[PDB]
Amino acid sequence: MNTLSPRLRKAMNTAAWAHRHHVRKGGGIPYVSHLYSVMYLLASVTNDEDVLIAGLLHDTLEDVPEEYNSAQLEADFGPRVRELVEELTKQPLKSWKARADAYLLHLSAGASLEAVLISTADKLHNLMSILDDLEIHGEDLWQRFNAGKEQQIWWYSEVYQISLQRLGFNELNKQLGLCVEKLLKQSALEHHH
Amino acid sequence: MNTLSPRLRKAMNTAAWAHRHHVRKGGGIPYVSHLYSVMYLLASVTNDEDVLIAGLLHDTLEDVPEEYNSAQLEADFGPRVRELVEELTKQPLKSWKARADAYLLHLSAGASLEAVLISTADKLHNLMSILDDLEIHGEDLWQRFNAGKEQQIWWYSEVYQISLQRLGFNELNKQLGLCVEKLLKQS
Ligand SMILES: [Mg+2]
Ligand SMILES: [Mg+2]
Repeated sequence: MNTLSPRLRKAMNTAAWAHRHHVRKGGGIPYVSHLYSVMYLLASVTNDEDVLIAGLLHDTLEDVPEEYNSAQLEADFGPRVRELVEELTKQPLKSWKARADAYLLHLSAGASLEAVLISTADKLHNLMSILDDLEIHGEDLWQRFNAGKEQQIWWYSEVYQISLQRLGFNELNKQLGLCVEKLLKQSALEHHH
Repeated sequence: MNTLSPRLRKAMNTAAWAHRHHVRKGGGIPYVSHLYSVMYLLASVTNDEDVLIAGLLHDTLEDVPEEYNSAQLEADFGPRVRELVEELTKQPLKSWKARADAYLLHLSAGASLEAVLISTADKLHNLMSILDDLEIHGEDLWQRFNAGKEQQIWWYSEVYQISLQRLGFNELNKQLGLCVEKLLKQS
């Protein structure tokens, strides 16, 4: 497990700071809970501090660029961390499915193995959170999201297949696959009613 | 290394929410950065989920009890996690040295080994943060705290020695000792 170095402490502080008034969609839980969960998941599978730092700051440029920009990111953590975070950026397309399609194509060919790993921890924590919220809110939960039940099932299963083809059976892929099969039992439970 | 279970995810969310308007002394960094750092340090030394959960929520009752109280804590995470967090309660004394003295006496005899471990991760992250700020701001930083340089050196070295006598050597103890020697070389 990586030690909490001054550079890793600085990244924890920066992620909490940049996302200080950022809250997760659907509730009042501060967004940093997701960023540290992603870092914690990555810590179990990598010893590369740049990967833990890019996991902490992967959403800064897309969600809070007014608080923390790419020049700030590079001056604080170097160009490899900036490159890592910038590989996960979306194509500026109107359509959700056109953005998802391009991200998936990049993940299968183009994205580095480190960017695929960060993306796997990110999607795994997002699916873990959806599963938690399904137990609380049921089938009514899909309203707070930009893509419905069948689009979500497609998204997570495609991310899982691509992640498994690129990285193999690591701890994040063993867990993401388990989550995908749980999401399918929840769609089965919805239809069973 | 513990898996991110639904109960551990709930504790991460609860710690971030309860401390959403809580900031670390001296700046604008949200306090959850410290709570998460303490949990991360504990994860390297324990597989007891109650200890990781008490590390995440150790400051809720003392710093933000209006957001999260002991009944909420027990209903969400059980009475063992509540007991763990309540062992790390600092007595309400007007003197800093009277508050420190009582905490140290409890840590050496009374506190459970799990509470001693949480306290070690907490003090280690606090000293890591002070050392980081000393490299940035220099000697003028000693004015910022409620206890001066010599009182801080006493505090961290006493916590380190008590922690060693109770737990033996562990990764947290070791790192805390390294931090205490850094604090001394800069004096
Ligand atoms: Mg994310
Ligand atoms: Mg503390």
